[PDB]
Amino acid sequence: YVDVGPDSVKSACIEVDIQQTFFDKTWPRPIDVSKADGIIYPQGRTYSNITITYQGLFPYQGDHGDMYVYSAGHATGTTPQKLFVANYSQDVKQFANGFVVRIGAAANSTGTVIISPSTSATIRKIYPAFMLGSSVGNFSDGKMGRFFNHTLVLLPDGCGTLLRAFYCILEPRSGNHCPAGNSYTSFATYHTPATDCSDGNYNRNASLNSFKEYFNLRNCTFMYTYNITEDEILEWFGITQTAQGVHLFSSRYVDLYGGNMFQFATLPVYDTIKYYSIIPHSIRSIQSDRKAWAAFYVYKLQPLTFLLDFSVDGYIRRAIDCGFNDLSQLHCSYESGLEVLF
Ligand SMILES: Nc1nc(=O)c2nc(CNc3ccc(C(=O)N[C@@H](CCC(=O)O)C(=O)O)cc3)cnc2[nH]1
Ligand SMILES: *[C@@H]1O[C@H](CO)[C@@H](O)[C@H](O)[C@H]1NC(C)=O
Ligand SMILES: *[C@@H]1O[C@H](CO)[C@@H](O)[C@H](O)[C@H]1NC(C)=O
Ligand SMILES: *[C@@H]1O[C@H](CO)[C@@H](O)[C@H](O)[C@H]1NC(C)=O
Ligand SMILES: *[C@@H]1O[C@H](CO)[C@@H](O)[C@H](O)[C@H]1NC(C)=O
Ligand SMILES: *[C@@H]1O[C@H](CO)[C@@H](O)[C@H](O)[C@H]1NC(C)=O
Ligand SMILES: *[C@@H]1O[C@H](CO)[C@@H](O)[C@H](O)[C@H]1NC(C)=O
Ligand SMILES: *[C@@H]1O[C@H](CO)[C@@H](O)[C@H](O)[C@H]1NC(C)=O
Ligand SMILES: *[C@@H]1O[C@H](CO)[C@@H](O)[C@H](O)[C@H]1NC(C)=O
Repeated sequence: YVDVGPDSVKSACIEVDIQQTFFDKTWPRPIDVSKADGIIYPQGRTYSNITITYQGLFPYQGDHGDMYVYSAGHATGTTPQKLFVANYSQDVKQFANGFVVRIGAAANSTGTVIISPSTSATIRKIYPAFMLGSSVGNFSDGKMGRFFNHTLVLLPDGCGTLLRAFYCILEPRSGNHCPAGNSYTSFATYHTPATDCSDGNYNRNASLNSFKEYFNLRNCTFMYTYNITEDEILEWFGITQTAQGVHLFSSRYVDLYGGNMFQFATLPVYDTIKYYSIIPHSIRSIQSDRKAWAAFYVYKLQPLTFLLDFSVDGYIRRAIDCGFNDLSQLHCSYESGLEVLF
């Protein structure tokens, strides 16, 4: 097992204010595969200057997915207070074939800082966090969302300049507001920009430290880190699992400006992932310097046959969900003539 640093010495957990109605929004970003939304590139091949049909894992055309948003926490002036989160931890979902994620799509536009609904700001990309595992249950106080045995956690850190991936047993700590203590509402992560995101030295452990206040990590088989540099370019992230382990996908390395998803990591996770949840994050900003953080959208993958159109340089710029309707199915027919198919 790997060392992930000592246990948190913090006596209690930061209090967490759950107010789902403040996170109920109508911000639709449905899958449009004609724009190659949510496309994992064929994993074992490359294609170029050609139109094919291909059996892969894809989201449904038009699927709205599940929207998630992170918010600045409570504050009075320069003093951050309670965290402010949605009810995501108690909403455990089926992993099935995995999923893909639209990240940062609203960045640069104007949005709300959520905690103060009428306060507006320029929207900034924020990365999502996930808890995934084999079996789930309830915390001591009866709340849902506890992952048992070894659990995969994907957690951004360093103010969005790294993604952490680790596989540990999560032992809920017993302090005040912790998942095995009094007055528990939800776990969450946080960072504090005034001390964690100073220009010179970002705190690359701030989010992990916050997580370790809610859970003690035990018998970690791995702790991986992947560097990210700062920009506001939207991205796609995907995850699947085969016998080879858990596969992480991103557009950042290979198709930063186009969105196609390519594998960048394979995690030694061989117990079947059956469940996942979204880990709420709350930013401990001062009241006067709150930001608007772009919602991300999660879409489940399904075994589907897609038409895939590859540009000359080899990237997918157009797709069709063959099974979406009869007209779409004709595009994927080698006899119809609506497309020139290989
Ligand atoms: N903090 C924060 N995060 C955000 O992501 C955010 N996003 C918005 C804006 N979100 C959206 C998203 C989609 C549409 C939109 O134009 N949707 C179409 C329908 C698209 C379809 O269903 O095909 C529409 O006409 O409403 C508008 C605003 C505003 N404040 C925010 N604030
Ligand atoms: C910070 O994170 C790294 C990478 O996971 C870990 O090795 C280290 O022990 C952590 N430091 C502390 C003080 O927890
Ligand atoms: C790509 O295919 C088109 C359509 O057949 C053709 O006109 C074009 O010359 C091809 N480009 C290259 C670089 O092969
Ligand atoms: C979270 O969602 C569950 C399921 O709908 C519900 O029973 C629970 O009361 C919710 N908690 C909060 C704080 O909204
Ligand atoms: C966990 O809590 C939910 C909500 O009350 C309940 O329906 C479910 O039966 C509980 N599971 C166990 C194993 O007690
Ligand atoms: C987690 O694993 C241990 C040992 O492998 C087992 O005793 C325990 O029952 C497991 N968790 C649950 C909720 O069963
Ligand atoms: C961690 O592993 C050791 C040896 O495999 C085992 O004795 C111990 O019980 C494990 N810890 C937990 C919390 O299961
Ligand atoms: C990742 O970032 C850290 C901190 O800036 C740096 O020390 C390390 O060399 C970087 N790794 C890569 C592969 O760029
Ligand atoms: C936001 O603006 C930057 C700089 O102009 C650009 O690189 C990025 O693609 C934009 N992001 C979105 C989601 O429009």
